[PDB]
Amino acid sequence: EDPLAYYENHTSQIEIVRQDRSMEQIVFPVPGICQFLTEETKHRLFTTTEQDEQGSKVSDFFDQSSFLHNEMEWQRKLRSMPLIYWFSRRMTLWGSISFNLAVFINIIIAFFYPYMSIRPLIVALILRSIYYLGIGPTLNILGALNLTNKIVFVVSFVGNRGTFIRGYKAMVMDMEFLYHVGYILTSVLGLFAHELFYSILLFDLIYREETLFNVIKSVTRNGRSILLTALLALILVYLFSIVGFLFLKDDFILEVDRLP
Amino acid sequence: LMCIVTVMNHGLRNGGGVGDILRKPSKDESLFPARVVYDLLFFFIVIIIVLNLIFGVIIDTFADLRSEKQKKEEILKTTCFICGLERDKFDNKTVSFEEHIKLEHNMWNYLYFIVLVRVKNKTDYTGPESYVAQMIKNKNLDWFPRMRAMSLVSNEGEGE
Amino acid sequence: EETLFNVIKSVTRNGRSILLTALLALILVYLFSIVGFLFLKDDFILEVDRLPDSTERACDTLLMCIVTVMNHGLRNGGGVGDILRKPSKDESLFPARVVYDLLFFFIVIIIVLNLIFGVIIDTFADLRSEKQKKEEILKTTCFICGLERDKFDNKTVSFEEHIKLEHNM
Amino acid sequence: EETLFNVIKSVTRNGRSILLTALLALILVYLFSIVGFLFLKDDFILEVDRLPDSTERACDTLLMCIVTVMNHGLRNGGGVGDILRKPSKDESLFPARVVYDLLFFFIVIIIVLNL
Ligand SMILES: Nc1ncnc2c1ncn2[C@@H]1O[C@H](COP(=O)(O)OP(=O)(O)OP(=O)(O)O)[C@@H](O)[C@H]1O
Ligand SMILES: Nc1ncnc2c1ncn2[C@@H]1O[C@H](COP(=O)(O)OP(=O)(O)OP(=O)(O)O)[C@@H](O)[C@H]1O
Ligand SMILES: [Zn+2]
Ligand SMILES: [Zn+2]
Repeated sequence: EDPLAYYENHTSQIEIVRQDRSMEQIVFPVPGICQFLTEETKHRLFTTTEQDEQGSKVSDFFDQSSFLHNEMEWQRKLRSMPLIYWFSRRMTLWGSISFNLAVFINIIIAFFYPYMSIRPLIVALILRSIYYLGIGPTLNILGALNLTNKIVFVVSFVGNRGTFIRGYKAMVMDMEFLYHVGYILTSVLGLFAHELFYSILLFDLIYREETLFNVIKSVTRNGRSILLTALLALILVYLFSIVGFLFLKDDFILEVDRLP
Repeated sequence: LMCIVTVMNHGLRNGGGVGDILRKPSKDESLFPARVVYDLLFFFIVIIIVLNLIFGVIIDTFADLRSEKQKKEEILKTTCFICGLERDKFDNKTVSFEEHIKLEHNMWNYLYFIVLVRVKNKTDYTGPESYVAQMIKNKNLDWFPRMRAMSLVSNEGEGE
Repeated sequence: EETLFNVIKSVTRNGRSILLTALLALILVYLFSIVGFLFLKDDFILEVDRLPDSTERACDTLLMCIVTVMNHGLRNGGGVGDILRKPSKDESLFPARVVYDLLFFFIVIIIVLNLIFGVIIDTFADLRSEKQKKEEILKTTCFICGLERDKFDNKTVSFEEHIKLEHNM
Repeated sequence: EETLFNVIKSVTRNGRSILLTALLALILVYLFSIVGFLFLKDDFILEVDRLPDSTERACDTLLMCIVTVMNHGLRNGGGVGDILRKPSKDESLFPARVVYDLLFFFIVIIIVLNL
């Protein structure tokens, strides 16, 4: 390529303040490893970082330097293996396929249970399979496909995120991994035990859409206040019940429909 | 126990409160005023002032979340990540805020320099590299610029 | 619990407004009762279950008509119109009944009772804003000299040291 | 009228959030319908006026149970509990019915529709 372009790409400049309170500009060559940083991690760090008591975000950025370095090390190692890199690159595709499959199986279950572009094409294929194979076999193939899709998604997730780099305790602690293993457990359990269990997978919608999660957060940040208010309502109901029972007991008459 | 269960279930769910389920009173009854007061008090306390406090909290949380989000995005898109300077200070100057956050104060360049210091051998350390390495070892974060930019102070050359 | 008390404070700081709004609702109910009693008195028919007839009239006197309207109109979602006898299309007073019911619903159930719940939300917002301002002042300025944290930036001594040794109240 | 358009804009700028909230309500209704159908299927009895019996069962199939729950539970102020048959005190499933009705009211009528 152009000789000046490569050297231009691998050069960076920064500004630092010395112990003498003077500012100095440092031009240095970018390390070869630094080229392997992921864009998703960059965006996550940029948005997630929060101001400290002094109002500067530098502290957290520095504290994350070691984790960032380890992540880039793992990214280079992953880039060494082509197959794993290809699997990791399609994390969004795997997740979208899994969610679409879950929606379709739930829809079919709701419509038929109990029984004896790309999206329209999948709809037509599902309809044809139902017409020929049947509702049962079609649900079976959809469940198996979802199972393999989710297992591949989990593998891609661990490879891309590299949460195992922190340690086994760290990966187990991560809530996302726990949610994903919950998903795989629910999928296998439904495929092998009962079809209705697929309904649980619909909760994945909350994870898929950010706006829905933000809406739910309104009734989650101050959940304690809501529970305490409910307890206050219960206490008032208890006092009202005492007052009624002591004085107005004959008026508490209800209608009941007795089954044969 | 059963009276409590009935009151809660059929009074919280019903719009009119517990009064609806109870038997309809008669005008020529001794307890009619008591029933009226009981029903009205229950409706005005447990259905209009208590259940409404469970929905007001949700609205308040919505407002708090919106305000927090707006403040966070404003800070993100107005100030600089590293030095914390504001966009207004850069107006009417040779260098704009866009250039400041792209080349002069690109935090990713700082991360690259930190990686270089960690990787580079101690024998090949330069002056600034050695100083930054010592500061990193000491854990001090003073070497990060804080509300100071060389471009802005460039106008101080005339004063000097 | 502090949070429960804070929640209750929403309906306590502006309690006077709530009581006055309730009085306004009572006045409107009183006027509606007068209008009904003067003109629509036969339609005020109620069902009663006598303990050991099943129908009675609850607008013979103004006091009872007011009581019935308030009790069975404020509690019911549809207003006073629900309790009254169902009118017939071939009736002279059908338009009057329609206007009466709709006006009562749109005045005393949608615009008055809603003003008793809007006050609570407004008080919640006021309390949140006041609390946020108080905590911000507490955690940003100095108790004694009242200086701000920003003035201490880019200096030898930080705000943390100022409020611990130099200006410890 | 400009003011009317401004008022309408309130339910248009964040329409996506409203639709997603409705979908969440639908999902919760679907789960509640599954729970009812699996366990409380006899209690799903509805009244019908036949044009020229007066009672019918509306939870024989999962699709119909979902339809009945959504239509007559979201519209009713008291939730799904109102439509279901009134339970008896001397019944084994009375606590289950109480918990079911209260949970539905406190989740899908007070916390979801309010969102
Ligand atoms: N200190 C900072 N303050 C504000 N925004 C910043 C700061 N550092 C980086 N950014 C922004 O974060 C993103 C990172 O910039 P970067 O140079 O990586 O962008 P890019 O266009 O993807 O890269 P490339 O240089 O390869 O074209 C850009 O939006 C940049 O404006
Ligand atoms: N003028 C002030 N402005 C702001 N905060 C203050 C001020 N004076 C005291 N404080 C804060 O009030 C608390 C009182 O400080 P104090 O020295 O008593 O803390 P301590 O750690 O419990 O004591 P000790 O010195 O025995 O460790 C601390 O949080 C201090 O930061
Ligand atoms: Zn800067
Ligand atoms: Zn001070």
